[PDB]
Amino acid sequence: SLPACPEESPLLVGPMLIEFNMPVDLELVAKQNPNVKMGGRYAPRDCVSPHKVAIIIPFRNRQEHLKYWLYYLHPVLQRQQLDYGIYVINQAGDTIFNRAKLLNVGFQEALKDYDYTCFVFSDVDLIPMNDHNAYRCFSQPRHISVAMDKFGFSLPYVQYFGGVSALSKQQFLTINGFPNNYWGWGGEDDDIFNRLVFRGMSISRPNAVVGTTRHIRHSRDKKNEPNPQRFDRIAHTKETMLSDGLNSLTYQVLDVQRYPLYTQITVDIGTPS
Ligand SMILES: CC(=O)N[C@H]1[C@H](OC[C@H]2O[C@@H](O[C@H]3[C@H](O)[C@@H](O)[C@H](O)O[C@@H]3CO)[C@H](O)[C@@H](O[C@@H]3O[C@H](CO)[C@@H](O)[C@H](O)[C@H]3NC(C)=O)[C@H]2O)O[C@H](CO)[C@@H](O)[C@@H]1O
Ligand SMILES: O=c1ccn([C@@H]2O[C@H](COP(=O)(O)OP(=O)(O)O)[C@@H](O)[C@H]2O)c(=O)[nH]1
Ligand SMILES: [Mn+2]
Repeated sequence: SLPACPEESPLLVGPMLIEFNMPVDLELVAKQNPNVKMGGRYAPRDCVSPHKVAIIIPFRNRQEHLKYWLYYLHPVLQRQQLDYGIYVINQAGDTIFNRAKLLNVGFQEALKDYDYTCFVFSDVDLIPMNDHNAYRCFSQPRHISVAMDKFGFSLPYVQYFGGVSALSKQQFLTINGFPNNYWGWGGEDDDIFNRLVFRGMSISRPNAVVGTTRHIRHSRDKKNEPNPQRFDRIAHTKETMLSDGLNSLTYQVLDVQRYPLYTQITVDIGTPS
């Protein structure tokens, strides 16, 4: 009988220095994080966390960003005293990218590993600047990346729900997960915001200082061009969410790799139907 972890972690140091211009060596990060177990799993040795968190990263062709992510997050997530695992959902193939479908795959496959009850959905190029910005679930859906540098350290609009967010297992199931048919860039986070509002929820957020986040500057990805149907799509979420999401999801996992600091699920999610 380990006792419960304190409600807020005593380990946190607050604001942090973040930079992206040095090389990163994941063997060395592994050695700096000796307590992270194979597949990027950690829980505290001294107490039991109520936070059973799968962190889900949609991914293709961003290995350099991913090493920064893992270098910065792993120490922060342990200081937060979370029982967590990292999942990188790698889109097989070279056709148009589908962020939100990959996120659904992540939810469904992490559940096969462990009784996770919280899901964090994080883009791979967003790093929090303050470890008081909690990477776990709340009684309402949680928007985490609230004051990104690239939007002037505030929200680009008050209904913005992109970047990094957290939903409990019950919140995600309540909205039928995320939509599967936003192919290419834009709009799927707005649809997900729509979904939560249509199911009676509201967005919880840390303050702008605690929520300061850095984005790793990068040029445009090929095969994730702006989706021209995105404006039409987000205008119909209430109706389309009933039968587009978790209850219409299929995919084929091609490969699961347990690396020391993460599990990578390589997955064929198809093209538009
Ligand atoms: C529905 C949707 O697209 N939601 C996303 C939202 O989009 C807002 C806005 O983004 C603009 O691109 C920005 C981008 O968001 C920034 O991250 C980046 O730094 O710079 C880009 C350049 O400013 C789009 O240009 C804009 O699209 C335009 O929207 C108007 C109507 O509002 C249309 O009439 C016009 O046709 C359309 N133009 C083009 C060229 O496509 C619009 O998408 O941005 C957030 C934050 O990035 C995303 O998370 C949301 O998914
Ligand atoms: O080719 C791609 C496209 C996007 N992504 C992932 O999806 C997120 C969202 O895309 P992004 O905001 O970076 O697009 P952009 O800034 O170019 O408009 C990224 O942070 C990555 O986690 C990826 O891994 N490879
Ligand atoms: Mn980006």
